[PDB]
Amino acid sequence: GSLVCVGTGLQLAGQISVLSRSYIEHADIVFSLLPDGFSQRWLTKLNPNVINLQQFYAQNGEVKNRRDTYEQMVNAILDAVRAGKKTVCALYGHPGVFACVSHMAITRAKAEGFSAKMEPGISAEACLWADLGIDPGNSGHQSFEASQFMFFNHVPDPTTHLLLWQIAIAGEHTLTQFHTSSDRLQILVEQLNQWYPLDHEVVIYEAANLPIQAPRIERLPLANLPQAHLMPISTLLIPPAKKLEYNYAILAKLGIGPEDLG
Amino acid sequence: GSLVCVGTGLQLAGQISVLSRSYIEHADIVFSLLPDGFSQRWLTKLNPNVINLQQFYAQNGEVKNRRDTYEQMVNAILDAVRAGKKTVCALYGHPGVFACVSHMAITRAKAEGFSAKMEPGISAEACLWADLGIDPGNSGHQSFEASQFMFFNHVPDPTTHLLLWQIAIAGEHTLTQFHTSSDRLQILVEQLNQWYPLDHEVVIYEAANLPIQAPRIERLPLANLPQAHLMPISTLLIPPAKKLEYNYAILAKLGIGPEDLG
Amino acid sequence: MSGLSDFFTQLGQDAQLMEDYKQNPEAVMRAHGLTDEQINAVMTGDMEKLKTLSGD
Amino acid sequence: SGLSDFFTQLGQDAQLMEDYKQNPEAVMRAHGLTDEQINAVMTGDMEKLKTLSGD
Ligand SMILES: C[S@@+](CC[C@H](N)C(=O)[O-])C[C@H]1O[C@@H](n2cnc3c(N)ncnc32)[C@H](O)[C@@H]1O
Ligand SMILES: C[S@@+](CC[C@H](N)C(=O)[O-])C[C@H]1O[C@@H](n2cnc3c(N)ncnc32)[C@H](O)[C@@H]1O
Ligand SMILES: [Zn+2]
Repeated sequence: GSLVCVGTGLQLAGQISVLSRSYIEHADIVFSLLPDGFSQRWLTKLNPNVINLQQFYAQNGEVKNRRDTYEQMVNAILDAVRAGKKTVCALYGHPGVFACVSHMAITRAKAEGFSAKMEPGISAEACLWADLGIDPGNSGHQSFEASQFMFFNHVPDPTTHLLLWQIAIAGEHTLTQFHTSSDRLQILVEQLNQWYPLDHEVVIYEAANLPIQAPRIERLPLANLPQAHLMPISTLLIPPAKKLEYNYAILAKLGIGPEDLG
Repeated sequence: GSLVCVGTGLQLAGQISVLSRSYIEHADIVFSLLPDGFSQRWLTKLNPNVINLQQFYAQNGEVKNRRDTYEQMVNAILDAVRAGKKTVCALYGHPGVFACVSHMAITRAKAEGFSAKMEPGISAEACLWADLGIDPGNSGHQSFEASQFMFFNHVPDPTTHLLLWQIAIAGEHTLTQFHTSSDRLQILVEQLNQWYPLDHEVVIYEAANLPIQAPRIERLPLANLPQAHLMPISTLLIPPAKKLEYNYAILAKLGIGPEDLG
Repeated sequence: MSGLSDFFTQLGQDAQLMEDYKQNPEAVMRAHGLTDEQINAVMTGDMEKLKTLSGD
Repeated sequence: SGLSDFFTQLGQDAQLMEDYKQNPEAVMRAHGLTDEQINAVMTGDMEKLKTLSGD
């Protein structure tokens, strides 16, 4: 058996790479995690032998640590590989960006002596640059999982675009809920206020998943974040709050100055 | 007329999105900036009406600021739009990542009252995560243009994966030629030593452009970077110098401890 | 039973249809047989309703 | 250019890609690549590959 993990992008049908679509078409079996039923139908027509990984999420009002869900997803994929199937995992976006199931399956597969590889796809970040007309080369960029930003020590560069992923579950430490509470978001606001004024404009971004759908690009002051409507697919963009300062020691050594910069 | 900018990804033929390929196929005219001649031939078979933007680059040691080059490229694109052509720009990777041409052309086109949009693509960064088996979400990530990192005060978070793009021309600017890579890179080394040990392992990465080609994934100590052979396509990855540590300050405000983390 | 799925899949991957749609959304949707209800949901951006009119 | 045609196919076709990975030399020979083209691939000499086509 073998494993290839591919991404389908965010937009239905059209945002998958040509090669990745081919991998899906030729697979013995496909394990899928897609944004909606429209995507699921599209995939089923590409390859009828699909297992929907969504089934491993909590159902019927049961409580479940998301770590256990991921483990079950990985076990399911590996079971197919071990059985001898040419297995493809089809995840939305990029299968290796803020996505542990792919990395976990590939690590485990290699360890068990199986061929495993990941094909890059178009991530939410990639969609954000296009939709907001931001070239991240301009002032740089940085990405953190919102909860990790809260639970561990991270310091953002406030001269650079800051992306907080999984903002909807920021601070939800049990890993069982799909939403956090307003009090948790308020704690995040106060934390971010080390670098960002309370009136600093931030953006709640959601890339469209359907061709007839416009992206969500909601601008609001940071202070209002705890009252905003956030969804699982929401990403928070925090534009720069501080102006660039010259690295005089380095400029001097390179023999250049502000004159010929910007 | 109208403008659509699309990305072709890094790999030949297969890394373009399905829809982006369709845009190229149906364009009145295509302006291209592609990695090699194999890619150029591929494009020509998709659509015979191609203008190669590479022609505008300075040759014969003639004087032309790379700002003037981009200006000429943009004018060529807009001239086609202004004339009435359904125009597509086909750029390697993601057309809006370190790509002043697309951003400029789209900005100007909109200002002149023309339809203009950008379709996301698979960037070098997207390829890096897949090739190296690194999830940016694991401990966060920061990306900067190497020169901007040197010129301006950007203090990295050493728990993250840090990418420095355009490492080959780190610190370069028209006047005063330290085209001694060794010289400029030693300055960068000394700068990074502010946060990273001299023996810290870094990675020079080059994504493959052909299907029969392996990526460059060269691991070396930071101290040895100034002696490395760097190419225009080279990106430098600086893995974390520190493991994540608990943010007891915020855990306190949340009313929890590390033991409570799910 | 409806043709919402078939339409969205085709529109998502075909640049000619995409450009036709952006030119005249309502005319293109009628030409593919979308109901007034479906077209209204698209135009008001009600994704939740669209997913109801497909056959979840 | 059969070389260019082959690379373009290989890059888009997952079946051919998997066949190639299983037996690179056999697939390359069957698709009509020369011994020097094959040698260039196996030695990873991208510079020469571009010489053996015209770019
Ligand atoms: C488990 S990660 C999956 C990311 C996916 N692999 C990718 O390449 O974007 C889920 C998070 O990705 C981001 N995300 C997912 N879908 C999104 C969308 N449509 N628009 C914006 N961000 C999105 C959000 O931060 C969300 O909480
Ligand atoms: C002008 S930017 C073009 C980036 C392109 N738009 C993208 O989406 O990757 C050029 C820089 O991108 C990166 N890059 C381009 N090609 C690359 C490759 N094959 N492997 C790694 N990095 C690459 C390098 O940092 C290089 O200096
Ligand atoms: Zn990034």
